[PDB]
Amino acid sequence: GSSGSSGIKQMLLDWCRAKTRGYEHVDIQNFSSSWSDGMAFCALVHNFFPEAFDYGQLSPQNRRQNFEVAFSSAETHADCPQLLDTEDMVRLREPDWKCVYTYIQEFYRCLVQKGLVKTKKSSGPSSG
Repeated sequence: GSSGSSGIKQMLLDWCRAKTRGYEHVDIQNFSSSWSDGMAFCALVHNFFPEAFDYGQLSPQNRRQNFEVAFSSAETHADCPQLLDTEDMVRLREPDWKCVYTYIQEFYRCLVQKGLVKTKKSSGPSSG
């Protein structure tokens, strides 16, 4: 049927939910429009560091606040690099998945070191 045995693009989507489980007015299904509202990003973060910023405090109407806050809240103690362009994200009817995906992969790098995500070591062949 389809090619590619494994796919990071999958574990990424399935993961986000695991951390965004329960969150109201939220549902991660794809990096197409699921992150066009703004709340999405925030939620995912709030989960890790809720005290860092208030979730229910933000609003869905705010296209920037949701984004910015979501970004800053991280840089706080996660000092994560801001790749996405909130400014461009706003005007853009939908957040280019090609980009959103990058962030998720990036942040997942800071968390691991932060001590939030406990990844495993799968001893296998050399892929590099």
